[PDB]
Amino acid sequence: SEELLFLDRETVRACVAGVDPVEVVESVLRSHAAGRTTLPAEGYLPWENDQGAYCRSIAMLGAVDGERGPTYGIKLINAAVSNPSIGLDRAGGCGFLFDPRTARPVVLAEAAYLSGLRTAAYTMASLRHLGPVGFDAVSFIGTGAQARVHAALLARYFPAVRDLHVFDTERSRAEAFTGAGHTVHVHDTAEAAVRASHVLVTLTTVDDGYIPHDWFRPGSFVAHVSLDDLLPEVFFKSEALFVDDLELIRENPRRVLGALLADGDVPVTGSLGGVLTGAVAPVRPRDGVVVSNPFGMAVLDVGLLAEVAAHARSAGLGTTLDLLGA
Amino acid sequence: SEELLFLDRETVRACVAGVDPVEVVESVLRSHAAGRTTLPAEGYLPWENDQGAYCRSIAMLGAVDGERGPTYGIKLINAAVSNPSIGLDRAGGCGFLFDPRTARPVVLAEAAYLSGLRTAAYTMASLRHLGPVGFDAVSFIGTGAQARVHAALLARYFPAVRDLHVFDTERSRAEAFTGASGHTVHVHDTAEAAVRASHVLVTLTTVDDGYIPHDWFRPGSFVAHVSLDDLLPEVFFKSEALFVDDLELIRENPRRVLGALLADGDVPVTGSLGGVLTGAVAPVRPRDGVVVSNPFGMAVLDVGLLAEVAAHARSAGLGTTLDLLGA
Repeated sequence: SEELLFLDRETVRACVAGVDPVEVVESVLRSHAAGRTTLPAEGYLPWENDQGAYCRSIAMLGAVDGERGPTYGIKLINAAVSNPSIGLDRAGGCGFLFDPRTARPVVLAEAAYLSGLRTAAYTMASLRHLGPVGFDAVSFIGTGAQARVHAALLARYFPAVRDLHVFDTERSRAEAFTGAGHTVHVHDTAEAAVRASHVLVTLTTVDDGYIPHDWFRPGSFVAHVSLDDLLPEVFFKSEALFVDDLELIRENPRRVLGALLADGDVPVTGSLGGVLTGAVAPVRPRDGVVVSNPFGMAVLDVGLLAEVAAHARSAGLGTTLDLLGA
Repeated sequence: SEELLFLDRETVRACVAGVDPVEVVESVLRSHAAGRTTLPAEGYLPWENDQGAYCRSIAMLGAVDGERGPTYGIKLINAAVSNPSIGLDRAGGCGFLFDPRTARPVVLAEAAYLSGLRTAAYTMASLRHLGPVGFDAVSFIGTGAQARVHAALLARYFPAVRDLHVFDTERSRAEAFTGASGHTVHVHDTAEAAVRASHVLVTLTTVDDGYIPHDWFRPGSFVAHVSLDDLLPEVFFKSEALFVDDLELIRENPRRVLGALLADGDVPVTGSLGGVLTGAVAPVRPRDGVVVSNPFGMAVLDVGLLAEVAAHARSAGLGTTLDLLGA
């Protein structure tokens, strides 16, 4: 026989709600730091649709020799630039886990929501160890799907946050944003959103940098999720600068931190993994700005999918697909 | 709304009943030869399981622009060497087609049967153009799922074939192998014996090390090197002709012997089966020596076949609609 445990978005939502995603992200980061993770070259299929718009499929294999047992799986994210144009999210797709023994794909989950959750879980982990102790306000630039799952995880992990300061270049999308015990303040400008708190999360899809060092309050933190918002001086003037994987950042020099690494020495303090294993000391904001610049790692999604599946099995959630059907 | 056409194996078997898999493969090879495909590098995740068996996942993407317009998809095929020893098929997994405009996955299929079918269909294409004319015997080394589907396609495309000369390291498996109704199976006790018994060989093993020398082949012999590691180097160098699917796929995967020899220097590659079909290179049937066919296995064939399967499923109103969002 041949069976798949199948998890739609709402079921993955329900399973993430029932497990501790930040603890899962910290455990895989600890596994990664000890070289007990694998991220092989991704599958990349680019094409142009009949709209003259860029489309791609990215097939990201990953393995974790982690703090439970070996986990093996794949994240498949497909995107078209012209999707927002016709009322769809840019990205969609699927994730699998593989049986360690037989290699069979035994778990199929909708993956786009889980991808946004992975990033927000990494943000919360970063803030736990590297943010101010007791911040009560968060600022967001870009108020899409990624802002909502960040707002959801703030209510779980940082309930002292009662106030969200938001800017989006698309004003209507900022006005519709409600967050998750959060009061949403909509700002005319990006600068005013940044100045209104000690904690920034950039969630934009821009190519052109625009955030100077001078917008940050002393004792500030930025989770640079969108990777191209901060101007070069922010990295050079940072009180501290933490990454997820410096080799992934170095390999992607179109992004500002990768570009700066190509040009010479940059004051990188270390990785969040190094902080978790005790191999680098944490640095919290005091005088300047602490920068977290995570590139994102598909091993975190495989880790999260394995915790999500185990909760689905023990909660009786999802549906079994017969792959054969005799 | 994230709908997804789901095709279980039986639904795939049903939809395939009415397709000519050789014709689909030939079409996609002609498309590939004219640069009207995209064949990215394969995703590869190897590991060892509890019982020290080599496991792998392979994620292979492809696009084909032809027959029914631009097609985009992926084959995820996973294998453990352990699986036979606990009564499981070696290989299992799934295929997706992507919507050409949104890139969203819109078809999910069981893929292990379709994968064997694609392989068999390529072999039949290769034999039609590069084999002896009116061979009536084929030899198989390895009598698994692949041998069964190869025998099914021999019966449809080469009905003059009445003798299958088979070896398997597990003789129980060879004893069990019947082929199709119009086949007589002769079990041999060594690979050599099965090779010497005909002029057409298909290697379907999971070996990592070469063991088949040039001296085993009769003059005017053919070999579909499907398992890709059975033939020793001297077979490649002494070959009357050597045909590939895609030289750059082979060159980029030197964990298989032909891949290794091309990094070592000059190997006498005649051309591609695509080149034969388009006229870019002359077919060479066996006369004096052994003709070798060494296809690595291109995802564009799988995307090609799955697109035809989906088209048939749609028409007959088959398969199941999956909600990837839910309530």
